[PDB]
Amino acid sequence: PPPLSHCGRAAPCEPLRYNVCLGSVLPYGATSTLLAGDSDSQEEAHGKLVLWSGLRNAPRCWAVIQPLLCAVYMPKCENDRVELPSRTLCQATRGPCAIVERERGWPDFLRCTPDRFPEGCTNEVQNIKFNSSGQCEVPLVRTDNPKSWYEDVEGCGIQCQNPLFTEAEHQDMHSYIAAFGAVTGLCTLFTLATFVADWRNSNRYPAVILFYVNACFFVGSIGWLAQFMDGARREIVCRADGTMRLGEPTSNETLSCVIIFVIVYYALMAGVVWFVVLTYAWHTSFKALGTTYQPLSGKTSYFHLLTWSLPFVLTVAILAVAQVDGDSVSGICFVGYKNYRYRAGFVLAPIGLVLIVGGYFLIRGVMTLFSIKSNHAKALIVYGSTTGNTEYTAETIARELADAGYEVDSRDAASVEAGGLFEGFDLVLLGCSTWGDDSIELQDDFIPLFDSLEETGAQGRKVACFGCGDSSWEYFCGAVDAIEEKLKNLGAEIVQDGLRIDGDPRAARDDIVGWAHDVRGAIKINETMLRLGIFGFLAFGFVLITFSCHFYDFFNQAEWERSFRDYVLCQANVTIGLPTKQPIPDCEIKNRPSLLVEKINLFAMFGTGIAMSTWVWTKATLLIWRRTWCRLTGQSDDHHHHHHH
Amino acid sequence: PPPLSHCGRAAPCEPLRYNVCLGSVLPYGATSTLLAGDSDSQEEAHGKLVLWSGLRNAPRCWAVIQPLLCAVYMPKCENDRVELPSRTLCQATRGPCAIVERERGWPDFLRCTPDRFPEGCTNEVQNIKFNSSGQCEVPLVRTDNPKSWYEDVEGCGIQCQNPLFTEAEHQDMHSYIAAFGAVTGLCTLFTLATFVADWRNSNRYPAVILFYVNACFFVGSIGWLAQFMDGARREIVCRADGTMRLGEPTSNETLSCVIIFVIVYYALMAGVVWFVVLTYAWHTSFKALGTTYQPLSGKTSYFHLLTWSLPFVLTVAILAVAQVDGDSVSGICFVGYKNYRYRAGFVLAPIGLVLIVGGYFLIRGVMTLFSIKSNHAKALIVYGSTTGNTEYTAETIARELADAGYEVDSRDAASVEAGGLFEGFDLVLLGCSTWGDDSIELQDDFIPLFDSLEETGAQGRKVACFGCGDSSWEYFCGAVDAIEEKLKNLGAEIVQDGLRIDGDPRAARDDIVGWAHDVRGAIKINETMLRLGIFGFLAFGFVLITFSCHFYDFFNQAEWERSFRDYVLCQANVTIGLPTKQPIPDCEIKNRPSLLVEKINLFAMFGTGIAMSTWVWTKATLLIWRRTWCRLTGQSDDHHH
Ligand SMILES: CN(C(=O)c1ccc([N+](=O)[O-])cc1C(F)(F)F)C1CCN(c2nnc(-c3ccnn3C)c3ccccc23)CC1
Ligand SMILES: CN(C(=O)c1ccc([N+](=O)[O-])cc1C(F)(F)F)C1CCN(c2nnc(-c3ccnn3C)c3ccccc23)CC1
Ligand SMILES: Cc1cc2nc3c(=O)[nH]c(=O)nc-3n(C[C@H](O)[C@H](O)[C@H](O)COP(=O)(O)O)c2cc1C
Ligand SMILES: Cc1cc2nc3c(=O)[nH]c(=O)nc-3n(C[C@H](O)[C@H](O)[C@H](O)COP(=O)(O)O)c2cc1C
Repeated sequence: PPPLSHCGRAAPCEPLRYNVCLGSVLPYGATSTLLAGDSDSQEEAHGKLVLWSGLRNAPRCWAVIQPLLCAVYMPKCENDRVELPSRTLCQATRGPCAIVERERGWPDFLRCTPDRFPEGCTNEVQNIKFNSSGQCEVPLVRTDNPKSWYEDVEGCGIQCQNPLFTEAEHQDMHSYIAAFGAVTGLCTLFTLATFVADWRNSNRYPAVILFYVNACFFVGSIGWLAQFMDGARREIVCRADGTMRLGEPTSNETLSCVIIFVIVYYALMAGVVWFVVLTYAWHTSFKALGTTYQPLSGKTSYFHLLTWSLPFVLTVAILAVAQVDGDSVSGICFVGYKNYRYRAGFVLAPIGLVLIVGGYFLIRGVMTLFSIKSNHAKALIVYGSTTGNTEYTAETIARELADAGYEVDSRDAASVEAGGLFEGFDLVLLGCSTWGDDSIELQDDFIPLFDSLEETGAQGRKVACFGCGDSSWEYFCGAVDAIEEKLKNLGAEIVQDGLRIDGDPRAARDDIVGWAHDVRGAIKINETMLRLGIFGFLAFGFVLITFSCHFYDFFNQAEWERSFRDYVLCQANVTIGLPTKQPIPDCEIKNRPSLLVEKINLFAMFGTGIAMSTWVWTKATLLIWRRTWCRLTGQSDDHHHHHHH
Repeated sequence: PPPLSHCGRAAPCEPLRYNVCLGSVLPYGATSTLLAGDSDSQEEAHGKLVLWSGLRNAPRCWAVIQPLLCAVYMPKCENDRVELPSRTLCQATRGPCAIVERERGWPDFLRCTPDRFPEGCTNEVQNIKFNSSGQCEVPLVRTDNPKSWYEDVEGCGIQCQNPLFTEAEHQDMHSYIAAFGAVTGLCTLFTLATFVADWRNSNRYPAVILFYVNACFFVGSIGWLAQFMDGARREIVCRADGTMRLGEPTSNETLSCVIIFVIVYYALMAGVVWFVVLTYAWHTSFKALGTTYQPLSGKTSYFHLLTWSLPFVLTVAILAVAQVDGDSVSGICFVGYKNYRYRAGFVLAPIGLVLIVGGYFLIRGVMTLFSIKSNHAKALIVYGSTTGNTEYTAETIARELADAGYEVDSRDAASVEAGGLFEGFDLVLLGCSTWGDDSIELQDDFIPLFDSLEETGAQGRKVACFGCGDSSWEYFCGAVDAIEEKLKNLGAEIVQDGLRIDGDPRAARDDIVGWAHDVRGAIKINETMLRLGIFGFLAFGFVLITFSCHFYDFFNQAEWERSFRDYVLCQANVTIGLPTKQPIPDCEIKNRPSLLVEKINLFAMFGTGIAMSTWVWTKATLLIWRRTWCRLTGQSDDHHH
């Protein structure tokens, strides 16, 4: 067909000084510099192409901009007429070459004007094959998937390995996760094993909480350790093409990322909710005996309801807003690595709420603990002393109890009536020296009390004895033996082994102080519940450190994301306008996340699991597996244990 | 020949109003009352002869005084001359008629004066035969033998049958001696037979004392039972003539009395000396229990020296002073029946001496009973307690064992190492409470000990278990069951069934005290030493009763001997010359020996032998006569090989 008048412009033809345009040979021999507005000569047109060739980086732009640049700077001129490039050739660059309008801006002669670029014209460059493809820079990787391209740079995608941290820092962090993960995995596994080895007896509701607390940290450990199997880490953190996994759940990608996300986050949130249960349980167990509250042993349908539903609602909500992001250095998929606000919302806020609710019950339980001890602070000290040594011991014991918060009433046996003497005291300390040359004779003033000791109200009373004697005599502190014996026959609860002073009690003052310290120590305020309280405050400590680390990351990640963008886009090269002074990359990370804070975070996190596994580190546990061995050997034959077997 | 002038006196002859003198006819018809100084007429002379005829009793005197009294009161007067009695007729009465000079005294005309009774004259009464011999009253008997004559009554002797006791009382006493004698004879014979039946093992010197103690009461029984042989009693208690045997040995009399005396008295004194040996042996043996030291070892020789020589010296001394007296009611010859002082000297005094010496060693032995012993008992109490109930039980058991003399070491199972833990204890008491909801689980602190219980040294150890539990739980004190099952499988000796407390031990304190008491009991002690001590005090009791009875007889026989003399001399009558002055005979016993005291004496004597024969009344004796029948039949514990 003959050429159209509007698909050509009148221009004086000049012979081509260059027989090649951006690596491809030209079929014609005459050109024009009329289409190029910035160029007047072929030498200048060639010079501009060397500046435009800076777009090799971002290849899906480079592939479409090569034909357009050859159709404008080096076009076909034949019989004093230059061919115009079609509108379709110009419009094909607008999209993938957005970076041009974003950085420099399309010049007057390269904007798709119907005057400069007419509709339905033969391009001539359509016949010419441009085999040049381009390449992506070191922090980016070529990806075909459009859902993996990084911002403006179409054709390239952000690599899987986090570019803010070196390979040395990756190896260092993975070694740290392997160490804590394995210890936490093993310790919790031992605790879950001993509980199921005594499952029918260990289901008692005050301690069964520590079983589920360990169960969460056990499942959590599996999520963090999954990355160490051969090749798993890249199946969890890298996409099929090779770019890092962002905004999961995402289409046409394996579940490996969301599976590990659920295991880590759900076990994290189920664990912190079981913490609030532990703090609540210790708090309410006191008022079960003290005032009116009744045992909570049977709230299986209420604690399991809230501990397993709240993490479920949160995990489903994260998958819905699809903010599950993968990370090579942490080796797991978690909520809010790309966008810090989601990590703050679904992690920092729930951990903050469990600290104020859980912290409230620790305060309440302690206030209950201290009010009960003040209601059990009356103590009677009755002493029988001739030369004043037991009197001195009684008075020494009295100040130690008083310094500890008791209301001490010290009385001489010579001035007391036996009838209902011990009525109204939480503790009764009876002191008497030993006399009698051939035998055991009590100090004279204590005989009337000792003979009518049945009328004192010793039955069920918490008592302890003391007394002064001399090893130089036969039957050392025989009176202490006799009083302990009559009190024990009347039904009194002997708190500790009688304090028997040899010689002068002043030269044994700290022994008296030491005994009086231990005698209050033996005054139990639920031994079974006390341990539940240490573990409550212990867990709170580690949860508070975890919250602090997430707060640091929340308060600074806005700057690190900006620093991430500025570094990758600068490393992408693609500097079209002019060439830099040296080929040097001239690119830095102004600020990045702190790996220390993350190690402190994992220490507090995994550390809770290790600390809670020590709940079953008692003598009772040794007997649990003893039964398991003894009656695994006793069950090696037929049937099992019996009444006389 | 013509009659001599000095064999006759001038007197007026008067015809005889009485033709008979003391039962004999007179050849002459004229008499005189000149020779009789107390008589003036024939009626008065006849009257005096009736008073002199009171001497029919004491016939030795009556036979010789009849001719003299007829020659003085009714003499021959012929041609105004009365015949004088010869000196020989008068001198013949002086001796056998001593009673006359002892009671009234010979009158002036009956003393042998050469003036009143000249030498060599025809008596005339020499031709006259006096057939009258006289008599001996009921407690006396006529005896030819001079030695048997009793006191002043020559011609009579005290009968064999004791006149103070009736025939009914003799039969009653002989029946009592026959009963005890036979039982004591049989019982001791069985005991002597059993020691001989197994003489090698029973010849141990703490026990063989009881063999010789029985040997004495056996020989003694033979002496008391010998009287029951047909007519043996009268050969032992009566002399050949028929009078009771007094102050023997006596000439021309059988040994039957001294033979029975030796058998009874020697066996009595050998027995009471063997008692002092028994009291000494227990005293020294019980003292030497804390060591191997054997105290009696060389004393064996010295015991036989003392026990067999002292009775011999005494028996010989009694035969020397010859105070062996026979008695019909006791039926045996013994020392001091006639004279109480010899019975007191040779019986009461030695029995008194054996009581103070023998009593001393019984006291010394009870002093050893309450003295500190060299050997004490060691006991270990290991307890496993969570709420302190088994700890309380352990301490309650401890204080009870300690009150009994044990050295109790009470330890908590939580603070002990199982390795050689029971080493050095006589008794080990393990205590443990039961725990576990579905099964039997021991108190937590006892598990380490229970699992390494093989290393404690329980093999052959005497053990007993205890523990607290609650019936409200399925397996009541299952830990007590498990511990005594493992101890029994290791070879420990379970002393008693485990003390299993239901609920609070404080409300069952005396049950714990009671169990602890019974645990000590099942520990075997020296039953032979114990038993020797009981037989020592048993024998002392009976010896003390025997002494009491001999003391009664000693303190009163002086009166009974006086009563014996007064009654016998009364029954027989003498009356030398008295019109008796209207009297009442009233001849009776004022006081006699008590037969009750004698029965109490024999009961305590024979009773000692019966009590000491019980020494061989044990289960071992049944086995001794078991082996004896088999060994003599030839066969062993089945058939001989
Ligand atoms: C997110 N991020 C980035 O580098 C990052 C990635 C992509 C973009 N972007 O724009 O595409 C931006 C960024 C930036 F701006 F740098 F944040 C860091 C990754 C590493 N790191 C960790 N964070 N949490 C945990 C941890 C503790 C307890 N539980 N968990 C889950 C953790 C555990 C171990 C080791 C490290 C951890 C800190 C944040
Ligand atoms: C002696 N006498 C006379 O009657 C007696 C005889 C003669 C004259 N006299 O003057 O010629 C005086 C008296 C008189 F004065 F009455 F005593 C009694 C005889 C009987 N009797 C006994 N005596 N001992 C024992 C006995 C106990 C333990 N061992 N034995 C040896 C004994 C045992 C059984 C039964 C009786 C016994 C008491 C004394
Ligand atoms: C007569 C006498 C008997 C004594 N008996 C004993 C005794 O059996 N055991 C003992 O340990 N001390 C015994 N002692 C020592 C006293 O117990 C000792 O001096 C004590 O410190 C007195 O204390 P007091 O002032 O309370 O009476 C005895 C002292 C005396 C002088
Ligand atoms: C969990 C439990 C289990 C028990 N099991 C038993 C048992 O099997 N048999 C038994 O007789 N008592 C059983 N008891 C009761 C104790 O044996 C009882 O209270 C005892 O007095 C404890 O004594 P202690 O102070 O020596 O430990 C059990 C008590 C508890 C609380």
